[PDB]
Amino acid sequence: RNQVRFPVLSALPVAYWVNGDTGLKQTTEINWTNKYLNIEEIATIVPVPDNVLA
Amino acid sequence: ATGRTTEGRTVTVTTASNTTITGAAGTFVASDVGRTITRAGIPAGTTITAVASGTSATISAAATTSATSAATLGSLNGQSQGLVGWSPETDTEAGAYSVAATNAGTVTPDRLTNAFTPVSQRGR
Repeated sequence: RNQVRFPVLSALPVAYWVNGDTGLKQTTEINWTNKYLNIEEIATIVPVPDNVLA
Repeated sequence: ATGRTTEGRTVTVTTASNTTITGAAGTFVASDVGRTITRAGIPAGTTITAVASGTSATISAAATTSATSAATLGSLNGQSQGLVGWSPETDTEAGAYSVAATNAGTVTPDRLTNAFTPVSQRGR
């Protein structure tokens, strides 16, 4: 068909230290997005006189 | 090395002729509220009703005289603290572990602050 979609990764998690053995922990979330391929067309046309073909 | 305890202690304290008591540095601490206090110039059954600093506190009745003297602070049954014995943590450093204190960035009494110091045991 005229177009097709690829999903792709777009951001990454990270990690942390905490302040001593009792410090408050921290948050992260991963993400994705899209990329596309799409279609186009080539043509040519060739004329000739009917007598030449005979 | 001083920590917390339920058992009583003796202290030197100054009376104003009202509900106010004062004394030297470290004579009072936050856990003392609800203890009995027995001194000359103090009416019978008097208790610590509030504490305001290491040097000052409030009592349930007016002192009858203004003077400085030795005085006795009573023991208590261990309802107003979880502990019945003694613990190495004092009242202030025992407070350090809350979420609010953790946000304020206050160091615990045992956060090893330098790369080359040893960990060490406390004693009485």
